[PDB]
Amino acid sequence: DPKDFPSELLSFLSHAVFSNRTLACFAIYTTKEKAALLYKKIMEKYSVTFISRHNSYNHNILFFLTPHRHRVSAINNYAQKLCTFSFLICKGVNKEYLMYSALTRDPFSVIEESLPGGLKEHDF
Amino acid sequence: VEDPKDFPSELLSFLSHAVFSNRTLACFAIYTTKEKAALLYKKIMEKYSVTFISRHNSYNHNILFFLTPHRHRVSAINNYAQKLCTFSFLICKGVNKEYLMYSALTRDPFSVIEESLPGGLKEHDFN
Repeated sequence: DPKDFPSELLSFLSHAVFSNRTLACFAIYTTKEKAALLYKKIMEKYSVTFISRHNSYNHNILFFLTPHRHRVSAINNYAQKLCTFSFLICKGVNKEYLMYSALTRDPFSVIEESLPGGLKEHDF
Repeated sequence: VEDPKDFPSELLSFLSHAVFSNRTLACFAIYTTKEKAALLYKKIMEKYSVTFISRHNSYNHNILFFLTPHRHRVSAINNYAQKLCTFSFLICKGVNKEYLMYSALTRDPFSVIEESLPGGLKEHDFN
């Protein structure tokens, strides 16, 4: 199992998962089956402004923007505990538009998302 | 409504209700939500190297039915399944009457959603 996000995405993320800094943009790296489940569950739980699910290195990345702010560890506590089997990396996204954009391009691709083409820069 | 407390009434006579027994079996069923069942279909298939697995509609939830190549205690299968995900209900019992249980799971009010062999199980596959 991966221990972190793919290397080409790291610079877009916050790496202190127990930070007290609240954010609205998060990513989750997990298996494709866990991601497919969580796509729906996270969308409902947090009434997300946007969520997308992507292919990444034989697994999946979820990218989402919530309307209200949360700590990374609160999002993780919800997501990680739904299904604890296998891996799940949950980090805040600092560079929101660049992260999503990279996730739509080789070596990544969009599987499904809640708004075709994603959000614009000013939405973040 | 409350989550199911047991398998549907149609199926109870085919199951072992002695879930703590030391007896080992090679046919099991799980009653859980459709979302959990879809994930467990793959995870049980892999974990127990199943010889057969099927997922069925049951009263707006799902039942998994599976055969294993080697025997296991029901408590071992339950422990594995319960610990995968925590949300919503999950009931795991051994199956005494293998073909009768599967057959019933393919007919009103039950139906096959997916299964691991096309065309499923037949009566003379067992004796």
